[PDB]
Amino acid sequence: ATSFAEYWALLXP
Amino acid sequence: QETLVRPKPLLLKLLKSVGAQKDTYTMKEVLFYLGQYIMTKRLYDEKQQHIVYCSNDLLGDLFGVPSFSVKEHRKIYTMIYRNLVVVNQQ
Repeated sequence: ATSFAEYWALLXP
Repeated sequence: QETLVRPKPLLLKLLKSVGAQKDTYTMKEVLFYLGQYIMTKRLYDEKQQHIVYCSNDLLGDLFGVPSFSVKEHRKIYTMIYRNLVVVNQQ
């Protein structure tokens, strides 16, 4: 695998 | 996350360092720019990409930790909010 971008998007956009 | 927000100087310059203009952002915008900062500075681990390194980066001074995981959502929001001022407005 999961990109950092994808992890970060899950925080809330 | 429409929380109207004005970063403290150190977060603010952190955001401006990757091109943010204003003194006054929604929480959404802050999150967009913060994720960008982390990618632009190459702070994320290459293999375990939820890991972020903060040592001898500005980000370490704001957050007061040498590393963290993006999966720690509450901790992340805590470390953000306390570099942040919530306006009396929408």
